[PDB]
Amino acid sequence: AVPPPRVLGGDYFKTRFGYSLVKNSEMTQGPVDYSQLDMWGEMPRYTSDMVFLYLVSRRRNTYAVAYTYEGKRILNTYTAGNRSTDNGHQVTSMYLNDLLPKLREMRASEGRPMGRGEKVELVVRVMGFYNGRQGAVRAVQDRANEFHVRYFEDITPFPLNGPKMPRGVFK
Amino acid sequence: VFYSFVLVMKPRQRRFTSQALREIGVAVYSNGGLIRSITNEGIMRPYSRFRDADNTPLTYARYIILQLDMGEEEMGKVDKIIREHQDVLMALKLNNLERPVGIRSGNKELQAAYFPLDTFTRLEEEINWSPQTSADIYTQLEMNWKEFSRTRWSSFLRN
Amino acid sequence: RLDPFFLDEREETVLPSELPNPPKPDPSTPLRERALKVPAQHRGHWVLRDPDIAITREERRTDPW
Amino acid sequence: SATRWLPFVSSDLKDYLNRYWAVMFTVGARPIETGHIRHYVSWYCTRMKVVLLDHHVYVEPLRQQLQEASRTPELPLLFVNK
Amino acid sequence: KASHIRIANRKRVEMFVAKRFHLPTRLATAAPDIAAEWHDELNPMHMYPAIIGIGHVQPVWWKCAICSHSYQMSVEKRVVRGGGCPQCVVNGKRAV
Amino acid sequence: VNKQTQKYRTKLRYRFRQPSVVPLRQTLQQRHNTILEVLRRRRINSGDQSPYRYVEERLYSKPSRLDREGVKVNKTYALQGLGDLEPLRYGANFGISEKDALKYETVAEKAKYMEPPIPYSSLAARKLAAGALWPAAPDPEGMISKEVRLLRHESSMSPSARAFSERVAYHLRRSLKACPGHIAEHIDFTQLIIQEVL
Amino acid sequence: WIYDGGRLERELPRDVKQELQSFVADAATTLESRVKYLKELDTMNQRMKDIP
RNA sequence: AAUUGUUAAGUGCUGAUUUAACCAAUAAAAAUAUAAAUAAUUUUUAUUUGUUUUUAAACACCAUUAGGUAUAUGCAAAUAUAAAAUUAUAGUAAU
Ligand SMILES: [Zn+2]
Repeated sequence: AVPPPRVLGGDYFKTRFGYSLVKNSEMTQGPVDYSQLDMWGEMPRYTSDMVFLYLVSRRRNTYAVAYTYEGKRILNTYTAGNRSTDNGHQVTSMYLNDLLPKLREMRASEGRPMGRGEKVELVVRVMGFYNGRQGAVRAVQDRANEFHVRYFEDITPFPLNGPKMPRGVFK
Repeated sequence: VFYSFVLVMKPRQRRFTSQALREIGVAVYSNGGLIRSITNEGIMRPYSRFRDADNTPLTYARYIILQLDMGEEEMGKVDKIIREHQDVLMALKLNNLERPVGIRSGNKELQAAYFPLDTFTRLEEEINWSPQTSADIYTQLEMNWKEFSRTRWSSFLRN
Repeated sequence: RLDPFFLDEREETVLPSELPNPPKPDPSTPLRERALKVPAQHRGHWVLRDPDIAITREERRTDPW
Repeated sequence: SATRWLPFVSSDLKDYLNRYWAVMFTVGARPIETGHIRHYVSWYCTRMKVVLLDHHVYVEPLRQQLQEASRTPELPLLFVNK
Repeated sequence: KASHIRIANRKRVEMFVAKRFHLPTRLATAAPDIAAEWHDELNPMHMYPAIIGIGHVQPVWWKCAICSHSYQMSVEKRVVRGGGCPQCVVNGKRAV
Repeated sequence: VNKQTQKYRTKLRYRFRQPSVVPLRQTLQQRHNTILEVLRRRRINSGDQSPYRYVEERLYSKPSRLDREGVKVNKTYALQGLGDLEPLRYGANFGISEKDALKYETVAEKAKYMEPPIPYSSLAARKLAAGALWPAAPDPEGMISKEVRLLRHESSMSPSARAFSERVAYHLRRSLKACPGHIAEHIDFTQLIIQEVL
Repeated sequence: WIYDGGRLERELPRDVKQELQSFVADAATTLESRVKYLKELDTMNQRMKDIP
């Protein structure tokens, strides 16, 4: 409908956003041959410092796990029995409460401070199509100063074959 | 082409893959067969990680196209040699080379109206076309392209 | 001790929903009590194969995943 | 019955008009304007052929020929009795 | 129809005869000490103890473990009938 | 055929099925429009009934059309004075007469022995000039909503209804990605929540 | 398909509704209606008994 | 358009998506249409039940949380697809 406004230079384009187009690495290489295309070219571009939050909603349970870029489980999976809409909201809120100092400890061991001004880059993936899906992601929406969500997607199972289902489901 | 194989092989050292391909060629020639072609396609990263004999998922794999003319019992012998090889993770057998796909199960009137010498005499790259292959490339070979392509860079050298 | 192949895949396939480096739990850690041992083919996601999110028999009658 | 079932497809607009009584050429990105004509035609109990131009093999021939019959480039377009 | 499994991800066999015959009668599983003496150089690359059974009647190469000696013996003669190194048996009667 | 081909054949038979198109909701819509026109044009004494159902019973019931044909029913079950607002089923020049149909005790005998109906009449000409041969299309209820005040409890319905709704909920939450792909390319599944089935 | 959005409300259950209809409604009108219905059923049974 | 594939194919049992599935075997081939049975005595794709025990890891089911049971492949038995001949029923009350 209406086009977005015009950017005339990259120097203040770096100030308008949290990134820059012109790279400062100055990559000097001579690959005259054709470059190797990625297997999944049409995908979200996942940076190495991005946390994958997985929200699994069920009937009477809602689980929240956080993984790294390489598949390392950061914090253990929170259960309502161990620690509905309000059920998923309180589980996701108390998971994001403890996820911050563990993230600071795991990033300060390598050299990333993450002290002030930098928000945690997050990719949220949901399972279930239940009521706890409503309260969980809202518990991420009030954390906009702490967790910046870039890719909000879902991880929903495609039922390829299935081993078997119980008798009450069929009959 | 009578038979074609797409050998997916483990990226081992050069001597091991050379010995594997040499044993495959020796098993082809000893059974009274002919190698039409064998082409290496380098190491690529497939969408699925195949498991070897010791159940290790391999991220990388080497693809080799092998076009052969062998008798069918001897082709079964060579296929049993290839499928039981330790380095070959997967290999499909292209048996639809002489007759194109869609004739047998397609229209019944268009079943005996094809010519097997049209497909048998050409190579596998001329039956299954690559994305870089097209008809204008085939017409360039008969058009005396050497006297025409000498002037294609007369505009880019000054800019 | 036998059968590692029966609970695992023939070839490691990676779904588009888990990209890149899909989150896989360690096989040394056991699952939950009364949970279901589903093969690695008929699983919706590798996060569903977590021992805390391992679906049990009474959860199978109510929830699909 | 005497012939195996086969989906009809054509690169020309004239073969769609001569075959069906009511033909409609829609897009998948416009579900409201498609479903309103689905309500009107099914109310009068008229057989209708809906042709989704998304994932078709002759999109560029059909988008040109629909511009000649109807001067507006707006989809869906209803075609009854040629 | 019929279901199949692949022994060491290479050898397509039928599932019923695999649980009865093909799986427990392999060389690397049933006789691991004999399969440790398998010669890797002189044997063909498509032949290895993960797929070759116990009763393979054709002679294959064996690398001896006591002495450094390669020889040709049948797999059924080595496991079922009972076989050893020809240099070890000619040194056994030489010593005692 | 084997089990697999038989299952795929009955799946294709249930998937591509030609239904019986019986124009019932357009008949009821035309009757509703006719009753609204009668209630608008003529003043009707209710008599401890709703006026809609009273005009419906006086127009479309069996003693009303039999009084139109002439039976000597109890007291005037049909409307006497109607002009172009009279339904075309009970016109004088129409080809359906219930006095001729009372001697047949079966519907098959009525389909066998009766004459074909008269296609055109003067009232049919007036309804053609008015465009009242088919009712006007209402607002499309297919894709807007189902706006209702309350939701029924699980204790009010049958236990078989609760079990059936649980099975619908299970198979809907299981295979919601197993939809036709031309609709799945536009559904944003990140926001979709299926809370219950009634 | 019924859109809810958290705004639509559920109805009362069966037993609470039956207890409310037994507690709130007046006894005299329901009692005389049940007595008249019983006498109508007895008159219908007597008329069925009268016809031989 | 279907069946089978172990020594041939595809194969996580192609039917979740999908009216469309590689390859291999199988579409016709004595006289006679008036000729008074010109033909065969065979098979099972579907359902159960048997066949073996660290000898299905799993999934599902009955005793309640753990036992067994089977289930899929390999074989096998019984029944069944399909009208007609033969004998009898005339009226039910539901959505
Ligand atoms: Zn020795």
